Amino acid sequence: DMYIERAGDITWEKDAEVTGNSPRLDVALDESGDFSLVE
Amino acid sequence: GETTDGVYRVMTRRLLGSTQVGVGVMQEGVFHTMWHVTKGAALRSGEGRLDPYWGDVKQDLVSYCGPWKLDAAWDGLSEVQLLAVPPGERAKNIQTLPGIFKTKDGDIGAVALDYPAGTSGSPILDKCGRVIGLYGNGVVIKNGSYVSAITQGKRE
Ligand SMILES: Cc1cc(OCC(N)=O)c2cccc(C)c2n1
Repeated sequence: DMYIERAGDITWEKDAEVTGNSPRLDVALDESGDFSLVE
Repeated sequence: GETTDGVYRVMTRRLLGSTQVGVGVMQEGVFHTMWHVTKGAALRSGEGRLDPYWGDVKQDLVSYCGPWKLDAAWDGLSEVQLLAVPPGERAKNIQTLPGIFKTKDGDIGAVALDYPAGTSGSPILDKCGRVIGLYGNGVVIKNGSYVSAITQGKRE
């Protein structure tokens, strides 16, 4: 049995840590809702 | 229960200890998360019970107590923030520029941030603060790193 616990507000925090890249990928979506890399 | 707008952890005791299986958004009385987090199961909040109202395995989405409420979308241009809620660790904004999932049906935002599975369901925000979808369904790339779609539902 699962339960929820409040973790914070939904706010944009100015001068948040900025990182990660921006890749363009070709992907398939199956009937199970799994993404997979089309190459 | 707690019906207050904001972000939540999704916990189970069914394993060892209290294990965080995911994250979700409460908005307008409705809880939004990813199907693979709950598998459609009901949720406890105080004594309060939360029962599923809508879901789709293929979108990998599920709402509790009412229809899907989050309609805002990534504009294709601006930076966003992952409001990342990892297990045992405090909610924390990461700013990032989304890449693209290119699919035979269309193009979706992709956020390339690497975080545990229990983070699945953390919300993605535009500059106005609105949720433009949820982090935690996607793909492992050449590097061994993880990239998530921006997953958004429809609002009737
Ligand atoms: C947040 C998240 C979610 C995942 O799988 C769940 C899904 N459906 O995408 C992951 C799978 C492998 C590795 C990592 C780092 C993952 N991170």
